[PDB]
Amino acid sequence: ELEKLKHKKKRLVQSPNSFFMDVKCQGCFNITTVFSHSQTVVVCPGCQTVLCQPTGGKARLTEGCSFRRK
Amino acid sequence: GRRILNDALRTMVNAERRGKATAQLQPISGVMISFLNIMKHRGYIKNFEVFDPHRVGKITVELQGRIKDCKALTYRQDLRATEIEKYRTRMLPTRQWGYVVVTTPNGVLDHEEAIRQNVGGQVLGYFH
Amino acid sequence: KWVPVTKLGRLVKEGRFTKMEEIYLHSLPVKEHQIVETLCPGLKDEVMKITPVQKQTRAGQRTRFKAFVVVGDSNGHVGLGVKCAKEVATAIRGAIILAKLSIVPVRRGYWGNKIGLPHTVPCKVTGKCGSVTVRMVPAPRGSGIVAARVPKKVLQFAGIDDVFTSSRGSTKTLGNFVKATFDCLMKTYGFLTPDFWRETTFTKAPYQEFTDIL
Amino acid sequence: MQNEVGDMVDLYVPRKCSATNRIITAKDHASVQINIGHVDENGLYDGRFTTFALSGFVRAQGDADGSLDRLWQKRK
Amino acid sequence: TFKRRNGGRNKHGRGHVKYIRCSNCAKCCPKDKAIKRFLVRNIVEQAAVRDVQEACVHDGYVLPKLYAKVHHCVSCAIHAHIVRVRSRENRRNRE
Amino acid sequence: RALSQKEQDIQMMLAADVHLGTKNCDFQMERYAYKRRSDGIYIINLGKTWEKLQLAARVIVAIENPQDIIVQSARPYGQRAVLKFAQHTGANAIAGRHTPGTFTNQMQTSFSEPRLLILTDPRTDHQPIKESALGNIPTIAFCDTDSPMRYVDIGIPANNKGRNSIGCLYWLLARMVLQMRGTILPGHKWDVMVDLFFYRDP
Amino acid sequence: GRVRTKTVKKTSRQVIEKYYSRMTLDFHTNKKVLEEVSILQSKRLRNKVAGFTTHLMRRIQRGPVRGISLKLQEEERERRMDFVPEKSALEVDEIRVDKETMDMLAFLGMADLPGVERA
RNA sequence: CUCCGCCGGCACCUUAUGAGAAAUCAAAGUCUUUGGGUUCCGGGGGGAGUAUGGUCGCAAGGCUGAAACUUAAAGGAAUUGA
Ligand SMILES: [Mg+2]
Ligand SMILES: [Mg+2]
Ligand SMILES: [Mg+2]
Ligand SMILES: [Mg+2]
Ligand SMILES: [Mg+2]
Ligand SMILES: [Mg+2]
Ligand SMILES: [Mg+2]
Ligand SMILES: [Zn+2]
Repeated sequence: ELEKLKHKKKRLVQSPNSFFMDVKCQGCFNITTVFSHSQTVVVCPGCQTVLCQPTGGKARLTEGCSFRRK
Repeated sequence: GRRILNDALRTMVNAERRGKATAQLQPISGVMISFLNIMKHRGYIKNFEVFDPHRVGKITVELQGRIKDCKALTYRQDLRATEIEKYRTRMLPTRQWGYVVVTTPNGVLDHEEAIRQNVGGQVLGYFH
Repeated sequence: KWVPVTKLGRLVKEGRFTKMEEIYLHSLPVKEHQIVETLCPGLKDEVMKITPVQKQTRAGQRTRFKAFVVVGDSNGHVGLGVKCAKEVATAIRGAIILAKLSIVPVRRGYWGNKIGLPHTVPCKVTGKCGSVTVRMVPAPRGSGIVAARVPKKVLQFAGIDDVFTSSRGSTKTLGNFVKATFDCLMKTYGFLTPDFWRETTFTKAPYQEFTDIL
Repeated sequence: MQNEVGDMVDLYVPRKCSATNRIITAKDHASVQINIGHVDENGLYDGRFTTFALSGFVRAQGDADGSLDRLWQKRK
Repeated sequence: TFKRRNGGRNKHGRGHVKYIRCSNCAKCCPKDKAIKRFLVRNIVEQAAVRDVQEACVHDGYVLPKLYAKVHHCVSCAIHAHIVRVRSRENRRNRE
Repeated sequence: RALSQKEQDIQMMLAADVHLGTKNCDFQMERYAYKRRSDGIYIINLGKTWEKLQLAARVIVAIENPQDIIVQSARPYGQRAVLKFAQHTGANAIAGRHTPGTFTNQMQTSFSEPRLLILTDPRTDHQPIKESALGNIPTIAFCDTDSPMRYVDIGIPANNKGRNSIGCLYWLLARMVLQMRGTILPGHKWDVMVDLFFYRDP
Repeated sequence: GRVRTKTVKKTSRQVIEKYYSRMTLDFHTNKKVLEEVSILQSKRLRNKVAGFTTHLMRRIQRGPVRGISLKLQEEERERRMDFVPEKSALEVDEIRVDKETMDMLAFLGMADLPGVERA
């Protein structure tokens, strides 16, 4: 079906395009829940690594930081 | 800038005039559903569905190809059981078919049921 | 004689068509006027206007005469023809033949009660030509035809007895007035009424029933 | 339609477009009537066909092809 | 009657466009309306190229071209045959 | 087992490059395009081409007198096709320029009253299409993915702009017409070869 | 100005059609032949019509031509127009396709089709 | 840089199933089958944006704004000619 291409509000039942994701850096393999369109520079409490970047759209993760939609 | 039951009925006239089989009315209300029930019970539309994603609502109507014009009388006049006759002469194509929809304390209903039940009200629209 | 040049003309000459309604049902283009003159025995014609038009040239102004001819049995068929020619008589003759070619059905209805023979237009109907718009509204029986001379003649040849007419625009332009009236009559059959709701049972078209003969 | 004494007083009940239910008037020369034949078995044709009518409105929109495609998909 | 759909000039979404002076008569004509031609022409025409090509000291000398961007008002462009009155139908052709 | 007739037609039309469309797609022809490649050209659903070919064939066969069918091609690649199609099915071919007034001018010497009309391409044969809308003539056309669909009833989606496609489509219409008429009996044996339909460049 | 008018040109073609065999490429003999088959009201008309037929034959003897329909060349352009090869050049054996073509063929269920393979 | 899609702009091209007196217009469409909401504004041509009163301005002038009288057309779009 072609609703996935339609605008966020113009679908038969409106739904968001964003997601929360479980993200993992390299130096501290804990898992942090972060939002695909962040708006903030976020650092994991343990390792103190900068974790994602605010953009105009979905946040830009940093080098080698795995994530899973969830 | 919105006063629904005009967008619904005019979307239906446009869709029916293009020969579409499905029409979609974005903002719904009980008034619109009650109107569409009169339409169906008199035979001018097929069945229709409410799609509630959450909000004001949404409905899809199945067009049977027999409706010619359905419009609203915005500035809903006050309409007593004696001047029904003159509105239907001003607004319907003949004495034989077509209905004027009136909202009355006994519900929303067509002018003929209004004559039988002897109640006036306020005019909402017409279809024929 | 005739020696027709169309399939319909051939089928009419062999006499396998009695009324015009089997040509109306199939929307067939009628290209020869004799097809009408057999299928409609008593068709009456009338000249309504002769109008001189002119074109300017270096030598002077060249005049031509345009004739308006309404034809119809007063039992539900009317046609309108307009023809421009260098001489009034040939303009009239061409207008008769065009008016016969244009014959259209007009459905009649009842104002309030379905007693007797149909007398009015079925429902409110309108027509436009140029700036002229003509409205025809059902009238009670015996109420006459409330219309100006031009639409009154057109409606009389149609066999409609009672009707309330209203008009707007430059009706003094008789061309557009008469064509608006004709256009109003021709679309009495194009309105979808609940007695037309019944599903259609199709019939073989005349080109297909008489396949072996042609 | 019907006189009140039972009689039928209209002449020539018109055809209706099989896609839009519009009336096909006497002077609508863009309408067509299609007879598609029924294949059954050995020979694969006898004089059995189903008929569909299309008015000038549909044919002029271009939607005659889609409408005919969808109306032929009815099983009997 | 309205001759053209663009009003005779190329202006959408603006309110004001700066004018330019006609190259022939100095008439003020807005930039989007003037007839603008970019002429890349040679220093001498081909009847007199070689009797300068043989008088070049250096081998491989290329004679420059003159480049000029010339604006005309409507009147001067029409009168100088840069643009011509066209028919009603061929007026719409922008090619 | 062997291959069914549908499979063999798919094979042949795929050999004749029928499946290969153009860069653009008319929206009314969008119900027939499967997908678009990085080249930009669409690929046509040959199963839907075959289904429309069946529908067209059943419409053609029901004509009791085949001389009431006019087949037509303005392009040079469709001459030899529409001639042989007319010669094995018994219809009336007119190849090349179409004389305006053939369907609406009764006093013309070139005047016909066709019950059906078949067109190689809605784009180049637009004059007979316009003249049809004045004479209640249904029309079958071979429509590429850029073909305007105004006034065409049955459209066979296909590349109509190639030398082998036009020939193979007309060959394959003719085959079904003969099968349903019964002149070709059940069993795929029909002896006229598809090479008859491609045109010959002198 | 020696443009031949409609009568001469029409009559020239229409006499070429009726007798191609009895005409030839010499003007004078063609004059005589044209005097033996048609009724013309002036010697000048005859000389003009024969002059237009003689080079019409020169170009006919050269190659093809417009509306005149010669029998000996309308059948010869039919005898070889119903022409067949030894076997049909459209063959289903090596018909190679590109990704989306087998993608559609898998859509139809004819995923396995003898003679189809990727580019 | 290339391809695809979604919002939002300035526009453009093709087409009536539309509208219009037409020129034209994808909004100038959804109008005698006439009713989504709201503000301004017209009522034959002149006299006349004049006279007068008020008001704003240094001034030039701005806003508001008649009457007597006069007149059978003035005017819009398109066509054929010259
Ligand atoms: Mg001017
Ligand atoms: Mg802006
Ligand atoms: Mg400005
Ligand atoms: Mg955009
Ligand atoms: Mg007034
Ligand atoms: Mg005034
Ligand atoms: Mg003027
Ligand atoms: Zn200048």
